[PDB]
Amino acid sequence: METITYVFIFACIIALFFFAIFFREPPRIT
Amino acid sequence: PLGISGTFNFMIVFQAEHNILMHPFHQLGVAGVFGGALFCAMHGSLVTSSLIRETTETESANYGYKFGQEEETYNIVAAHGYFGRLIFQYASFNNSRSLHFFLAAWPVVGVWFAALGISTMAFNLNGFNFNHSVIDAKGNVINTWADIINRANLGMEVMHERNAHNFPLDLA
Amino acid sequence: MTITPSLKGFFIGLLSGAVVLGLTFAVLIAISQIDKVQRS
Amino acid sequence: ARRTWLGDILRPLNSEYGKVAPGWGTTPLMAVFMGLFLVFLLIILEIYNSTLILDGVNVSWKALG
Amino acid sequence: ERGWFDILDDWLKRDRFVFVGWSGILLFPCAYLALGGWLTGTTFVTSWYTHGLASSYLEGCNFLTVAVSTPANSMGHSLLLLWGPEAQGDFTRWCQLGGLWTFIALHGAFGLIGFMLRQFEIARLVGVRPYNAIAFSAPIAVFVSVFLIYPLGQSSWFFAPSFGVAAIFRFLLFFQGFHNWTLNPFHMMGVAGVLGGALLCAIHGATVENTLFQDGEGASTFRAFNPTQAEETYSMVTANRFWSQIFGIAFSNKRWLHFFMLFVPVTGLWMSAIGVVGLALNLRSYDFISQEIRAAEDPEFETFYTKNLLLNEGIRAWMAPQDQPHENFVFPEEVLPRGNAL
Amino acid sequence: ESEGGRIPLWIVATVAGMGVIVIVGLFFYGAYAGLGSSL
Amino acid sequence: SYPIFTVRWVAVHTLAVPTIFFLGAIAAMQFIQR
Amino acid sequence: DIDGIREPVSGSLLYGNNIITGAVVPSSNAIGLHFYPIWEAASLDEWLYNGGPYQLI
Amino acid sequence: GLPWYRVHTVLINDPGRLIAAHLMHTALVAGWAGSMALYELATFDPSDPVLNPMWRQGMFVLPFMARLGVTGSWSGWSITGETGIDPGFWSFEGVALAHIVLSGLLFLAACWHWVYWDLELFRDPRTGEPALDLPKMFGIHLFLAGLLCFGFGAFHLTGLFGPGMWVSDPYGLTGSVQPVAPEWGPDGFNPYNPGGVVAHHIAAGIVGIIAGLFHILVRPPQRLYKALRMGNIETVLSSSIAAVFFAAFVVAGTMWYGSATTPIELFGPTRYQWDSSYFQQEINRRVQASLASGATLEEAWSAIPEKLAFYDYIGNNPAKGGLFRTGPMNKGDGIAQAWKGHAVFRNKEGEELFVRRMPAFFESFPVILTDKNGVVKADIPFRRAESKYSFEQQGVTVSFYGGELNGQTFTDPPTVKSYARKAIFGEIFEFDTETLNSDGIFRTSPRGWFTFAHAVFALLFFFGHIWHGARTLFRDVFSGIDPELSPEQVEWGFYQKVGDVTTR
Amino acid sequence: MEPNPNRQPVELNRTSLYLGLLLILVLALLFSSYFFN
Amino acid sequence: TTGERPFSDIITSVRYWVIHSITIPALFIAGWLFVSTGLAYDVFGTPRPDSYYAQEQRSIPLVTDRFEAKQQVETFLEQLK
Ligand code: CLA
Ligand code: CLA
Ligand code: CLA
Ligand code: CLA
Ligand SMILES: CCCCCCCCCCCCCCCC(=O)OC[C@H](COP(=O)(O)OC[C@@H](O)CO)OC(=O)CCCCCCCCCCCCCCC
Ligand SMILES: CC1=C(/C=C/C(C)=C/C=C/C(C)=C/C=C/C=C(C)/C=C/C=C(C)/C=C/C2=C(C)CCCC2(C)C)C(C)(C)CCC1
Ligand SMILES: CC1=C(/C=C/C(C)=C/C=C/C(C)=C/C=C/C=C(C)/C=C/C=C(C)/C=C/C2=C(C)CCCC2(C)C)C(C)(C)CCC1
Ligand SMILES: CC1=C(/C=C/C(C)=C/C=C/C(C)=C/C=C/C=C(C)/C=C/C=C(C)/C=C/C2=C(C)CCCC2(C)C)C(C)(C)CCC1
Ligand SMILES: CCCCCCCS[C@@H]1O[C@H](CO)[C@@H](O)[C@H](O)[C@H]1O
Ligand code: OEX
Ligand SMILES: [Ca+2]
Ligand SMILES: [Cl-]
Ligand SMILES: [Cl-]
Ligand SMILES: [Fe+2]
Ligand SMILES: [Mg+2]
Ligand SMILES: [Mg+2]
Repeated sequence: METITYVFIFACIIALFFFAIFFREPPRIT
Repeated sequence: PLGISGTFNFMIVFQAEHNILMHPFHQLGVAGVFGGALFCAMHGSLVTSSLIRETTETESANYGYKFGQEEETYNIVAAHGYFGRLIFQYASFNNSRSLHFFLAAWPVVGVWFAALGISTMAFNLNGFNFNHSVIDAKGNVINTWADIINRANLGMEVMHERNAHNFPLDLA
Repeated sequence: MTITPSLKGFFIGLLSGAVVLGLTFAVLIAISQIDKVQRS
Repeated sequence: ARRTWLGDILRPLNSEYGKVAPGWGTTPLMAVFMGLFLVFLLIILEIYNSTLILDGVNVSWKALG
Repeated sequence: ERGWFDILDDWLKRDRFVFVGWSGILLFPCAYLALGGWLTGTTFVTSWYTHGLASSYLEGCNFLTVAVSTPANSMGHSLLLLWGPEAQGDFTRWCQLGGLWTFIALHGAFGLIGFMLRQFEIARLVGVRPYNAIAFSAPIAVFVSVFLIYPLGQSSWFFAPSFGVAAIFRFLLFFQGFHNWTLNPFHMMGVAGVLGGALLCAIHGATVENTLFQDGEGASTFRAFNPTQAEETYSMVTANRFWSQIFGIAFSNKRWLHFFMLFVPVTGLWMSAIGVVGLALNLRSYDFISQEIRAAEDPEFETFYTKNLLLNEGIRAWMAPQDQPHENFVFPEEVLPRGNAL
Repeated sequence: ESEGGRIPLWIVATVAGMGVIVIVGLFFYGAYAGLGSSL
Repeated sequence: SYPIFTVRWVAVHTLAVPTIFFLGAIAAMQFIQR
Repeated sequence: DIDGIREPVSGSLLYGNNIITGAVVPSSNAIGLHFYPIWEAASLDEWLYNGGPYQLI
Repeated sequence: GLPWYRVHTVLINDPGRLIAAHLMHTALVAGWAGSMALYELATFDPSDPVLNPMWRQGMFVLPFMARLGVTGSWSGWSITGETGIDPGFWSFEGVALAHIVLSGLLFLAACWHWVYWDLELFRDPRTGEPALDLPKMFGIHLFLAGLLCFGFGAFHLTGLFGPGMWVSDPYGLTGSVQPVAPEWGPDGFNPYNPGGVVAHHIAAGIVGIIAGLFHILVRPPQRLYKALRMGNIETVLSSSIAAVFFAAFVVAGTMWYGSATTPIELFGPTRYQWDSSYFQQEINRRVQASLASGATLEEAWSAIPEKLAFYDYIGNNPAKGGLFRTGPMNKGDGIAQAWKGHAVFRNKEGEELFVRRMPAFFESFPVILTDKNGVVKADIPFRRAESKYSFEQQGVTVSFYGGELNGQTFTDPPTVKSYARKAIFGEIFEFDTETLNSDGIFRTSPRGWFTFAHAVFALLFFFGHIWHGARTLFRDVFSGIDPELSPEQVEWGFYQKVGDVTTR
Repeated sequence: MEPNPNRQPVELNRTSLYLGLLLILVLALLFSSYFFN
Repeated sequence: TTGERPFSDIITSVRYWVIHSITIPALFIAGWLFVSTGLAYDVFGTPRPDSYYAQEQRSIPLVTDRFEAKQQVETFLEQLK
């Protein structure tokens, strides 16, 4: 259970990186 | 080691073996990161202090800046007016370029000395050794805080890798 | 009265602090009054 | 806004918003109380710290006992 | 209306080389005495009677080894006032008992309050927001936690940090060996805020300097800035593209960026302070119970965590007799923990 | 008499700087001799 | 044209006067032998 | 076996570590500065005992 | 819209909803206290106040109930170990039920104050704008606080109309709830004198009534009203948070050092009692009085109360815990069952030897035995090859006086060493480690946990004070600085007085 | 009742979601070892 | 500009150096003699090299009584001679 929990959190962080990069709010100039 | 506790092990053994705390390059490194943190907070606080009113109380001040706007978003004259009075005038930067260069240089140079500390203790030029440097009129050793450090270091030295040494000196 | 040596010390500390602060304020007030800001 | 029986009774207690006495008013009297309070705190602090030691005042579990 | 208070207020707030203010009345004496006490002690004053140590230039120490050392453990948490029951007005005895330590710690504490009041007072006068004062709450929380709260939870001021370069190093190593402080997640958050802050300092300074607009003909580019100019001196749009492409994300909002630069190191310091408050009570992150259960039962089970505790046990046994002289420890050679040969 | 500029600033800097080097040097000398020398 | 005794003057000398006295003291210390 | 004394140190989560104790453990003192790619080991089991992942990483 | 960290700002100009939110916080807190008390009652074992008191069991609210006179359960037991006691309604259970009912009533009042927010009472009669007259509110509330404080002191603590408060002897052996008379002399400021807690409440209460009346009847000076922004409710938040961090540091300190309001029977002993061998010295005193009166050594040691011996054990020192070592002290060393008796070590020459005790700093400590003069006579060696003080070499034996092992002597080295290892912790106890699957690792008491939480929250509230104080005094620039800020206001020398345009 | 004029909409932008999720996930990664002990 | 004379004017003036060519060496010499005369040891209670231990003693004179600490230090000092 411990190992699963660590790996799960890490894998969520990795997914977050993906969304934060590729599915960011695009920066728009005025 | 590639790990959190492993990192601490490396640090404690390095201290035992090189007295890194007493090495001026690690000291420069500390000045580099404590100072980088200080100046980071200082820069952040001073620019944040001086943001120009562009928003109301029920919105984030962040909406007062638009990506790519031409006009600066804080008043550097006000920030300098502040900081120059906090200390005295000529201790504060009124040139943004000079400020931002200092912000780069301080941590970078300090961390280069940190790196060079490790890279030169790699060839066992170690921290300052003032073990028994203070002696009384008879020749009794009068400890200083260096000697207390030394006792801690000895603890680390004698316990580390407890089954690996067969001979009296740890030469590498 | 039962004034122990440490109560006497306490009074000495209190008096000393009051003198330091008293003199500090006396001097600052005096200077402020001598050297006034020019106004509208 | 809604009137109620109790709100009517209490009305005067929330009717002087902004009301002030002129200039410095009682500020000097306040300052005297604040100084006396600073000294009170210092006394109790120094008693607890054993910097001020008074007859009949044993700062220990063996106080009473 | 035009009274002495207002006249004094005028004088205190004149625009002069060194601003004074109302805050100055607290800040200047306290800062001067803390600094002066440190210089006085490191230059002339021993730690023989409190620690069994030489600690001054006078006795032969150098800049790295001098210190104003804490009072003896037997003083407990005495304020150690010059006119107090220990020194009884005798300046020499006061120095020998460690009175300069509480002198420096307490004038230093009030001095810091004065400095933060100054930050507020000046901000108010110039008409800026008081975020610099807000940020300085971190140094205050560190000073108060380490120099006051920590020893107050312990037996005495003896165990606070002594004011000295080597003395502070000893304090770090004490915390490793006795508290396993590296293991503490509050210290780890500290580390991340300090190193993160240093990172942000470096990277923001370098980014601005490398996205500058050409605003002059000079190859040395500092003169091409005017404090009063309206326009940004560097390109946020180019900076943003660069980092988006190198690292994947980038700042797009300058107000956010500079707020984050406050938040990171300030939050880190505040976390480290919380940990030290726990260490005041020996409430450590010393152990992982699961690790210890396994290792006790299985003599083949070894991690870097177990290795570090062996180091800690060495530190404690080898340093305690000289570092804690009031305990009169005598540890026979035969009890000292040692590995093979060394 | 007290006219600013009579002693050039580059000379003041050089002499002051040399003074700093001398006193700091004395301090390093002292690390090897007398108290604190280990001898 | 300029005053001599200012807050700045006081601040400078509160540091500078002791600093030179101290540097003289520490200089002398370099000649102390056990 | 970080120290080359046949005293293996556990670094991985599945072998009893948490995030704080875990590590990829340095290659063996027996190896020293020798280059220890996968293909210098007789097997992955040996490669693993001797701390081959460290060098690769 | 509003950022997440500002959502509650909607209440700043809405007194009715502010009252509602305050009511809901108060409901939550009182619900907590009721729930906490219920959980404690469902886990607390009242069967052994001597070796299994509340502070060994992770009890946090139980001791607060007991400090003020709640000592009995409806089930018939009392925390002093009495049976067949009738506590009336105000048992631990009745207090818990009262808190839960209170919670409910407060929740309902919140609902009403939320719905019916727009009351005329909350409007300034001159402007029609929402307004609170905070200076007069302060007077009203201070007067109330004073009445209550006075009443608590004069009726509850004295026993004149109420139960009194927990008091004990200097060694925490005979504690009970008693009426306490005020101490009006200087010893009233001794933190360890209960009579001063009474005199405090009586006197501060009277001061609060008087100052309350003042604050109701006399308006603030204009100069103070403007300086402290007394029209802005956030100034009250700033100063209130300051008062609260002060109070929180004070209760952390008095919990850590001990006082008449942090008694050791409720919270556990202090670290300082171990440091100074407070209990050991008294035990030794008692034994020596017994020997002088003509008792045998067995008799003398047998006369020591188990409860006294148990305080002279480092497992009860609150500075021996860990931040993530969770739960009751019993989860570590186990549930204490019995004193083994006093261990006397002797070498083959028959000299008494003394085990060096573990200081609280140390997670582990060597085993070293000295004669009465501090000379080393025996140890457990680490390296054996040059050992000269081993128990085998020195023929170290251990004999027990008092407790379960009274009259017994052990000579086999493994057993004598085992007892020496335990003697570093002070007096030796038999523990039940099975019932809770105890892991053998020390945990702190409620004295420790309370001190930690309060010191931490105190320090965090300092940031709260700074922050809300800043927001108050800088309200005008909190969306940013003057877009029209003249360079002259920040240019050196343009104004004689910084920021004063009348001084060009 | 007549509506309350003190109501304000609340916002959390995407970047703030991501920052917040990172904070929470990394805090959990850090504190989880201690919670398991 | 805040009203005071520029430092660079001051330290390049002859009158500054007439004054400070006296006061600076005077202070430095006074500090020197504070040590060389032994006065520093007496003011601050710092042991001279011959005053850490009595001739045959190898025990640190540690203060162990808070309220008698002054007298303990005094007794330690008596033990030297
Ligand atoms: C803002 C300036 C300032 C502040 C905040 C402090 C603060 C402090 N100093 Mg420092 N100090 C200062 C300036 C300051 N100092 C200056 C300028 C000097 C050089 C003279 C010193 C020299 C000095 C020494 C030598 C020592 C201290 C010490 C102290 C501490 C204890 C002070 C105390 O108990 O006072 C108590 C007094 C007051 C708080 C004043 C209260 C005044 C009230 C409000 C008025 C009532 C007075 C009353 C009428 C008197 C009648 C008594 C009568 C019945 C006999 C405290 C940290 C001690 C220390 O650090 O020990 C470790 C110590 O030994 N200080
Ligand atoms: C002042 C608050 C306080 C204190 C001092 C105590 C004290 C105690 N409680 Mg109680 N309790 C409390 C509040 C408190 N409680 C509350 C609010 C609840 C409801 C949740 C409980 C419910 C409760 C239960 C169910 C039990 C206890 C028990 C206990 C005992 C064991 C405590 C323990 O193991 O802590 C362990 C403490 C920690 C591990 C420290 C946690 C530190 C956190 C995780 C830090 C968070 C960091 C943060 C995320 C970082 C932000 C960073 C960001 C800003 C950048 C002890 C007497 C136990 C007992 O023995 O009962 C008989 C027990 O079973 N209590
Ligand atoms: C009586 C105490 C108290 C009160 C009534 C308030 C009230 C307020 N504060 Mg302040 N503040 C306090 C103490 C207090 N503060 C303390 C101690 C600190 C330091 C930690 C702060 C630091 C602080 C900052 C930095 C900010 C505020 C802001 C605010 C305002 C908006 C709050 C909001 O919408 O949060 C909404 C909060 C959430 C939606 C979730 C918060 C979750 C927390 C972080 C974790 C869980 C908390 C847990 C449930 C609480 C347990 C209780 C605890 C005591 C143990 C509001 C007027 C804001 C402001 O000024 O707006 C203009 C603002 O930016 N406060
Ligand atoms: C770093 C510390 C610090 C800082 C920068 C501030 C800053 C502020 N406070 Mg806070 N405050 C503090 C600590 C601090 N506070 C402490 C420790 C308390 C006691 C609980 C308070 C209680 C407090 C209240 C009740 C109020 C403020 C207010 C304010 C604001 C206006 C300025 C003011 O009133 O200063 C106050 C002055 C000081 C902090 C300096 C005091 C110096 C003392 C008197 C020296 C004492 C020397 C001592 C006697 C020596 C003996 C020591 C002993 C150990 C021997 C500003 C945001 C006001 C506000 O928010 O307005 C909107 C407000 O109403 N503060
Ligand atoms: C031994 C120490 C060696 C370090 C030397 C290098 C220092 C500066 C480099 C930091 C880089 C940060 C990241 C890029 C940041 C960046 O982009 O900077 C850019 C910045 C300005 O760019 P410019 O184009 O205007 O000027 C550089 C050239 O184009 C020439 O005009 O560069 C400088 O200002 C250079 C200053 C050189 C002055 C000579 C070296 C001075 C030594 C300072 C250190 C003293 C050491 C004390 C140790 C105790
Ligand atoms: C404590 C006390 C007090 C006070 C005191 C004081 C206030 C003092 C001061 C003092 C001082 C004020 C001192 C000073 C000193 C100084 C010094 C000693 C310095 C040194 C320096 C150096 C050494 C430098 C070096 C350098 C340079 C120059 C540059 C760069 C490089 C270097 C860093 C190398 C009183 C009486 C109240 C009371 C009682 C106690
Ligand atoms: C200004 C300045 C400063 C200072 C500086 C200094 C202090 C400098 C010094 C300088 C110097 C002081 C220099 C010198 C030089 C010299 C030389 C360069 C020489 C040469 C010589 C030779 C080459 C010789 C040879 C010989 C031989 C080989 C043999 C025999 C003969 C003879 C001896 C001739 C400062 C940083 C503060 C600030 C900024 C500016
Ligand atoms: C409605 C009503 C009722 C009922 C009511 C009830 C049944 C209530 C309950 C209530 C309750 C049952 C409440 C509770 C509460 C609780 C709370 C409020 C808690 C909190 C918690 C917290 C806040 C935590 C925190 C933390 C954690 C989690 C971990 C560690 C750290 C800390 C401590 C921070 C009746 C029938 C009377 C009728 C009338 C009406
Ligand atoms: C004659 C018996 C030899 C063994 C001596 C046992 C030391 S005392 C022993 O200590 C344990 C903790 O380690 C407790 O859990 C247990 O209750 C207790 O009997
Ligand atoms: O391995 Mn890792 O640490 Ca470098 O020193 Mn030799 O070797 Mn081992 O001992 Mn010490
Ligand atoms: Ca078990
Ligand atoms: Cl190791
Ligand atoms: Cl070897
Ligand atoms: Fe910037
Ligand atoms: Mg020398
Ligand atoms: Mg000689």
